[PDB]
Amino acid sequence: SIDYNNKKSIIKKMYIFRYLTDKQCNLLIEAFRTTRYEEGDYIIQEGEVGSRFYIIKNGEVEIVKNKKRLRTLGKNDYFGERALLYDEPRTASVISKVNNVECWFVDKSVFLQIIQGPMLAHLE
Repeated sequence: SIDYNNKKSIIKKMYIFRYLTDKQCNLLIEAFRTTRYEEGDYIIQEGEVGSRFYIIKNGEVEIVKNKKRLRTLGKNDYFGERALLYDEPRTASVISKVNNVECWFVDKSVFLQIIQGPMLAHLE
């Protein structure tokens, strides 16, 4: 309940999901799962092909390129959205800034199956 309503509230108001149907959105909310990181963990590694999208539940992360911090993201911020449409190398790294970081994430595998929904044929 609480975790569902939590990510529901965030997901539903996000720009990048504004075209989803309520049916799609519900599948999507249920598809997100929590993942935990400790201080200094690489959440995303620059140069790898991205396949996940992340929303910060607890904590902070930093976006890093060429060992330089580009910015800090905190609770309810999100990152990695291009991976949900494009198959391309990550342009930067994302590093867990503190212990006990928690993100909701979804893989493009799951997301695309959901976006595909309206293309699936009815019997009648």
